[PDB]
Amino acid sequence: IDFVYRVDPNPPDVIFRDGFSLLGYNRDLQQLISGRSCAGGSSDSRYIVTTSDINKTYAIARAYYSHSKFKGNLYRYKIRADNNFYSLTPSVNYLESQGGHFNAYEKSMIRLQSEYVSTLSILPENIQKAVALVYDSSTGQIKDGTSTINTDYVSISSVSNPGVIPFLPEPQANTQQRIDAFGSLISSCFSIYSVCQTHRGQKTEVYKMPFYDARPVIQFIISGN
Amino acid sequence: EWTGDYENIGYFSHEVISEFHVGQIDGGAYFCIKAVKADGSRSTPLIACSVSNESVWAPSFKVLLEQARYFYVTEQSVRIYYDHNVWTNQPFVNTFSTNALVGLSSCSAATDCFGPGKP
Amino acid sequence: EWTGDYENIGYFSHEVISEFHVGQIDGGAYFCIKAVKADGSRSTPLIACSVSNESVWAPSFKVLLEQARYFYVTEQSVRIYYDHNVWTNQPFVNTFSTNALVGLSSCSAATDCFGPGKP
Amino acid sequence: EWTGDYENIGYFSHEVISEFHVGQIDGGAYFCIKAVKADGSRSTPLIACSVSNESVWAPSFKVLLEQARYFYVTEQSVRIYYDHNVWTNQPFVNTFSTNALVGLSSCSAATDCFGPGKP
Amino acid sequence: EWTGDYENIGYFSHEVISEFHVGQIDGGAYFCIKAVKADGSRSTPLIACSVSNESVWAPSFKVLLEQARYFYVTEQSVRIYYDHNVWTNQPFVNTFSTNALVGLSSCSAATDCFGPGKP
Amino acid sequence: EWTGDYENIGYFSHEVISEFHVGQIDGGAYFCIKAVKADGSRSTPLIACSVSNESVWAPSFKVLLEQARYFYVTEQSVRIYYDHNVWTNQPFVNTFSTNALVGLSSCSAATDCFGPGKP
Repeated sequence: IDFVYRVDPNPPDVIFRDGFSLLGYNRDLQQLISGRSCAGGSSDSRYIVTTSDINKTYAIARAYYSHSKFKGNLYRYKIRADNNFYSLTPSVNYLESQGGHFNAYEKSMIRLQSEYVSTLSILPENIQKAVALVYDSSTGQIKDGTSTINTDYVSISSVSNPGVIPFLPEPQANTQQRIDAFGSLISSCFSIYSVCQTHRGQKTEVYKMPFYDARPVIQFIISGN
Repeated sequence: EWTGDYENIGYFSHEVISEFHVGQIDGGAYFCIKAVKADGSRSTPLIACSVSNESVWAPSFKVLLEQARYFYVTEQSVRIYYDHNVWTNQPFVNTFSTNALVGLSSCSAATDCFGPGKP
Repeated sequence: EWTGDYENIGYFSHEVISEFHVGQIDGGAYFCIKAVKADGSRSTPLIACSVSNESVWAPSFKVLLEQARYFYVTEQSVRIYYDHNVWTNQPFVNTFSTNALVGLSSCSAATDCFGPGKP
Repeated sequence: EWTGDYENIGYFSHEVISEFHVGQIDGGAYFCIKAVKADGSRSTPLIACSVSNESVWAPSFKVLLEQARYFYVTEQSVRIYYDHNVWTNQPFVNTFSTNALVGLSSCSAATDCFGPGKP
Repeated sequence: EWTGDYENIGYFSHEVISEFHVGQIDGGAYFCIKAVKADGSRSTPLIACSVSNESVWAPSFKVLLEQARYFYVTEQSVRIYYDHNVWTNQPFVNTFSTNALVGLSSCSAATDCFGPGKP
Repeated sequence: EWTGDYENIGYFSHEVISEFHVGQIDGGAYFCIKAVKADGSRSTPLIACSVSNESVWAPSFKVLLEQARYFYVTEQSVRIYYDHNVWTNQPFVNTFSTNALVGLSSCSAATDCFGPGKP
């Protein structure tokens, strides 16, 4: 519910200077879970999606480090949730109230992905912890490396807003679309290229991700399989 | 014996399945669901466990199992039917309540919860 | 007797499965559906239940359970067939309907559906 | 018998399963699929059924049903094999087809289809 | 044979199934899980197999197989209950520990894990 | 007989299941998978089948299907095990390979695959 953790493969001296920001203008909510505005489709999200639990961060790190093509490092960043940080649950039922169509496939990935969305650029003043996630060749499990800690954090101790996302467009009826999750049922907004990763001209050229369809997999787990 | 008997069977409405234990007892598989109220939180968590090869509700084990998983993976406000005072194995009881699992009806908000009910 | 008998086995055109119930009736397991109109029109809900050990619609209980769950997770327009006047258990008929689930189509248009229908 | 017997078991490649239907004919259950080519060039769609207790292809009913459900939910361009002149029930043949679903092979590209094919 | 016998069988809490193996030994299907801590704290992993025709935990194989998959597909915290001296096949004990998967309980957050636990 | 008897059963690591296939040969519903290396440096794919009613690996069919389907819906580097020269049907071994899928590990790339490699 607070101090959401986001995985980015950038050294702290870059993120703590030029923090996460919006990669587009698509402010709709149905396409955020479906991964249409996050590195799989239009890729123009108005929200930056962060997990509220540490475990999904290790899930992301394991997913990215286990393809033999992710040349680079990784870093868990702790972000102090502000008023511009909305949980994904009390913004879906409301959309379902006005006529939204969020089926079980979409409804089953908010519990899986503890998604908190920021409708504003994540300024460096909110980042507190920068823990390096190293993929040691021994035992092949993600380990916390050096933990960069600096005084950029501002002591406000604000909590994520539990209301609805303002200015959210009208819900999209029907449209049973792809969900586009990567790794182990991780919604593809947590991927690096679901963010604004262009600081220099050639800053971060890492392999993006292979995104698979999640809803066949959700059908796999919910059914007797 | 019926899920909506409403005399031997009790029910708790608007209770999302929070935790899902699976194991084996006395030679038969079993699964217990711990569910708390979806709208906020009140009362005590409801622990209802279904055991195959035991009790009169064994035939509806699998049908409930893959349904509870559905109501677990897809967090849904459901109406859990339980048969209180069916389990006698005291080690089993001191962990999970005496309630069994006999019905799992999906429900939409506080309006018209599905499944059999009381007058 | 077949799912496509238009004289006996009726259907309800474009509908969406709203609710879902699972439970145990005398002898075995059962499940129930509360499909309403997909477009949102005002119509009597089609409460259709299938019992794993009752009527001639028992051998198709497992297929119907899985496909009703599939068309419930995906809120598709479905043409639900049902045999009428099947269940004789009176408490079952008060809380549910005599409609016995026999078939479940996958309507993907606004003028026709997959499956048999009245000429 | 085998789905690779191109002399009698035909097939159509690159056909996404568009419509689904489940029911029961006589004793056992059955499921039918309507498939239209993903390219959209074809006009007459393919209609392939499978009965759990009637055809020679009965033993492959549940597995092909699960594979059809997965290819339907994912909407993959899937090569579909079917046997011709199988059903003899006149209400059945005049409603879906005289075709029996026998094999569901996936196709990972617009010109790459896995499984048996005509030489 | 309960998965609450803290005297006879142990449990590892807050693990995540990292790697999943399936196969066939001695004529019966089996599945093994490699559970590591949901952190970098632990060093050695927990190898928890389950065979479908060996020892007293065979009846709960199919029920556990579906649950373990849910915790493998969704790499979530889970309490894994294991025995100690079940497997006697020398290549099997060499590759996989003698541990047998007897239970699988979902671990919500870090405050508690559902199911049996030492007080 | 075990997936990991490396003197008999071979394996290929870090292979992505490319294309699925389901059908029916003789009285059993076989399924076949085509796998290629995840890196992309491989030249020829591997075809692995798990005929349901034949060969000593028949009881693993039901566990090798739903696993492989998963490793198909999510393209993930796995270690596929195969027993060379299992099938006999000549049309089966021209269209497909002559080796039988016996086990399906789960690799985390590099060289870490959970299973009985023993090189």
